[PDB]
Amino acid sequence: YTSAGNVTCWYQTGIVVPAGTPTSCSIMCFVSACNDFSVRLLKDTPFI
Amino acid sequence: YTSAGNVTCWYQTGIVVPAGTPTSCSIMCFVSACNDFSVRLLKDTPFI
Amino acid sequence: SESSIENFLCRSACVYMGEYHTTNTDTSKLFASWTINARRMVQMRRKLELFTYVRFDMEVTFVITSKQDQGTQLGQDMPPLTHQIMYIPPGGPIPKSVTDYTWQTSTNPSIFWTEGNAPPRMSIPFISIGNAYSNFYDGWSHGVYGYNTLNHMGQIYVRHVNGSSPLPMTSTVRMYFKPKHVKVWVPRPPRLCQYKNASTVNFTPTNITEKRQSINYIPETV
Amino acid sequence: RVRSITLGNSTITTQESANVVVAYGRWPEYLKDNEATAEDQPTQPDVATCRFYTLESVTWERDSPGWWWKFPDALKDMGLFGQNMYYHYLGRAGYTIHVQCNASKFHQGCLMVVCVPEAEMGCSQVDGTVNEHSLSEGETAKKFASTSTNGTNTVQSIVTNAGMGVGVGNLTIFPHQWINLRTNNCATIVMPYINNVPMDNMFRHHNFTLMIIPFVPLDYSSDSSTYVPITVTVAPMCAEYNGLR
Amino acid sequence: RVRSITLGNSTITTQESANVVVAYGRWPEYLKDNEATAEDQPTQPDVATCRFYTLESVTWERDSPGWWWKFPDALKDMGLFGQNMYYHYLGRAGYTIHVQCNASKFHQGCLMVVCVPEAEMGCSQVDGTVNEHSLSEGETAKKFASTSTNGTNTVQSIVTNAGMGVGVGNLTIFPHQWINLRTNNCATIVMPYINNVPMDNMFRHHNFTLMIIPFVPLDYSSDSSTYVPITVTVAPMCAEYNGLR
Amino acid sequence: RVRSITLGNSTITTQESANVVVAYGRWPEYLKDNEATAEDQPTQPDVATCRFYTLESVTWERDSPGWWWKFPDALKDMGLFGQNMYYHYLGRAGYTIHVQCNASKFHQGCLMVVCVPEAEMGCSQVDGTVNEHSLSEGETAKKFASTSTNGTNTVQSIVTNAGMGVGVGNLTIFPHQWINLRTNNCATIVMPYINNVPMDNMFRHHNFTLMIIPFVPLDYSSDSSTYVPITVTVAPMCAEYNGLR
Repeated sequence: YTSAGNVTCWYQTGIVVPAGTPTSCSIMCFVSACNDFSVRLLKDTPFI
Repeated sequence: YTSAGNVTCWYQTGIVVPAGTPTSCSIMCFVSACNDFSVRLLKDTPFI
Repeated sequence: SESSIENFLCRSACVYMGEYHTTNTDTSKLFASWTINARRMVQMRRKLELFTYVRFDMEVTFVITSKQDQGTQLGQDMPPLTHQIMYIPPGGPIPKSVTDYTWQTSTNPSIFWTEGNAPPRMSIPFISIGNAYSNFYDGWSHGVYGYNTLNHMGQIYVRHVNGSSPLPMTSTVRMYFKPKHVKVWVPRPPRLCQYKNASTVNFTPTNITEKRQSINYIPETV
Repeated sequence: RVRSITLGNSTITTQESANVVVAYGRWPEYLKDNEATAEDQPTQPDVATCRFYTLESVTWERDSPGWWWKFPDALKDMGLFGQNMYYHYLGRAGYTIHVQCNASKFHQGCLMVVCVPEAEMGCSQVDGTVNEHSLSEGETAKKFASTSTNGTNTVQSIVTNAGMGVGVGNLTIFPHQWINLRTNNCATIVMPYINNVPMDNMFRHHNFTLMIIPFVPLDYSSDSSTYVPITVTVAPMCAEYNGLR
Repeated sequence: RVRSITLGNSTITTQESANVVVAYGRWPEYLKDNEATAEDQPTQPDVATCRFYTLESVTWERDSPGWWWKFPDALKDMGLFGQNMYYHYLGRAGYTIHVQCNASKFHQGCLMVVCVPEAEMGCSQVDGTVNEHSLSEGETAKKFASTSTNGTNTVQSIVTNAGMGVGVGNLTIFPHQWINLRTNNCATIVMPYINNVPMDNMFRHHNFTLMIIPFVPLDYSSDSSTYVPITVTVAPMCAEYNGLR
Repeated sequence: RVRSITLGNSTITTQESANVVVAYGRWPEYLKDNEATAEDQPTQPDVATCRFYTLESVTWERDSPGWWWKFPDALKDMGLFGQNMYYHYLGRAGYTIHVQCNASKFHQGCLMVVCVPEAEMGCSQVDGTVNEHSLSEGETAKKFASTSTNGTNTVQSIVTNAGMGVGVGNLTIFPHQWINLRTNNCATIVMPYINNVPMDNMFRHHNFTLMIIPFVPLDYSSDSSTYVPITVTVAPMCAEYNGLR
């Protein structure tokens, strides 16, 4: 109900550690725009 | 009661290890002279 | 091209609306006044806070409308009304009555206008002994936190230009403000919380964003 | 692959594989000569202002929200650079900031290190005003909190809003560096002098704020050390004051 | 030192320090023009056959004998390349296979990854015949066993004889790669099209077989993860079919 | 980044990133021709003296004071080089010594490896004399002690005085190498022939002494191996004897 692309991530193997290291961990995502970005029709923002 | 410079060392963070490594550890100091060293008035040593 | 600085900031807006009478028994209702800053217009404030330093000229247009008070007396035949719009630079005399001497000082620029004509308009340059204005100040006034005196931009005052013993009338002024020839320095993150008052950055803690169902949830595709 | 750097009578050691952020592309420099030629003559110390000053280390534990310092006046007791703050009526300077960690390959965590100009902060009471002590304590760091604070005259220091009313994930707009215990442990930021006037008084204005914020908390297991130390070292650059003669 | 590769609307990330085996020295290519000039005209899709297809990961535990896949028909449900298998009567293609592991420096183990042409397999009953389901299950892997198997119509899958009646230490005669958790975790094999005719039908013949076999089992200690994931990614190269007009 | 070295019918493997100490700047060489032209003609074996000889490994545990060997006669049972010690009345040679460790990244410790010319040792009794067995046992190492020793005819082997009456922190005046388990595990020392005469008899004189001394003891934790092995390999260089004809 979007008509947009999507991204997903899957466990291929699983995480393997030696003795004496933390068990769980984390991933972080960063987003940005590439040089070819364009905008039109200045309007008012819906946040204030 | 010296009139000499001094050197000191401080813990900025603390030591962090994984699971299964020794906890304590050691530092070693080495001393030497640089090329511009000069000496005068040979005398007798106070050790024997 | 529409994301340039000029096209993003150089746009007109109503920032103050005020009312004033020709006769009254309060004597502060006989004139209208406004201090120029860009912190009591919430939509312009937020667009201006994306930068730390700004430099611009100001353009101000005035829309003025009058009315006879519903008190009692009819059958009048009146000529059109005249108004005086005075700008005070930083470091100028401020009037306290409508009969004061400061409405005649030679260094306060002033506009005289009569109804029926095109709306009046004046243009103010960049007025600061500093090199830019600042939207954020991490300091003390000399003591108020966050307030520096280089941001003074002046004031506007409006009155009627009648003679003695005038007839009762009520006027409304709307001021439209527009910055021009704009330059900005040091971008900042956008304001995430609602504004609380006009002089501080005070806020109540806010959520980072809204929730969804789970970290895997993607809505069904049409 | 280790470099040894000496400024004055100070010496520190870094790795030659360092990465350096020059804040907006601009290196520090003197206001050249003739903004205010006639009766505004400056002077420069260049004696023991160009030297490494090292603060006390901070201790990164499992629940650490973060730390911040104000510049200057984090150096108002630091030898000569602090003496010059009292003798002179106006000044200016740029800085070089080194941040280092001491950790093992069995630890994990992630830090943001950011330098924020004009970091004006909000009060814990919406109709209140902030105190001077709650904004800084000099060479001792202030602490962020993990929940929203109370009490009079205190900065509202919940870490997700960074005391400024923005989203903390967006502070990457400022000069910043990431420290991921997995891949590096050091960060250098070179800051120039940024103001809307050429000089200023150094006691009632905070030019910029250094913040250090963990985004992934420290984790360790069985008998590793339970903390990690962080160390901050500052060298002032191209400092300049009003002439006294 | 990380490369990012995009084929079509797919993107994966590898390390630029990869090592690549080109099977017998031969890169894939089109049968040029004129083996069968007159009424044998081919066509090529080159649309969404050249794109990365990623299967499900497999789980390497302490007692894992191994895994195998058949090519093609491991891709008979994979988007367009699978559609072309039903629309066209004859085809051909080469492949690029990436195999990756996710493990730590506290794990240990060793894998062989080998691509075997014409891997004809034996039955668990000497006077029996193998079933079609026991040879492959498509994009799901079959499993080797650690002892000798029974039951009707099943491949005899004891891992020391690799289902072919040879010694498993001698499979290095085929295009192969070693994965030693100590030194690397990835393997790329580029396979050309190998047959005794130029084209063929893709449903009743298995061109080659991909096998993954642990020679030193996975070992870990106190509170590491108890498994390691393996991931396989395939990109078809220079695919070509019989013309339909 | 591994080199494979063959001397004669011997082969060992080292890392190409090795560091080599040439003792006083001098490589080994033959006494050229004409110190003693007329009736002093030498000969050289160059057969199976130039070859790697490997002793037994020693075991580094938590409380190990150290080890020492005497040269020559650590090689008096080593094949041909040892045969030549009995057949010839005078000789000379230089040496290449490799020392290696086998340890993990979860161990820690530090070793000094030093080659000392004329290492004359003291007796445990001040008015006593040292025995021949207490100075060496051939290819088996002698051991230092952690406290002061007793008994007749024994070397006084407290490790802080190194059996010579000096401070052990000052042995860096000799050709030496450090092995820090954190950064390397190997050491090569090339020793020339050093005497106050050109040749000498090889049975009643010890040219030099190899010592290995831990300055930071071995440490490990929960279920690592409780010892670390050290291995010593020696290749004689430019050996030369009196002619027999």
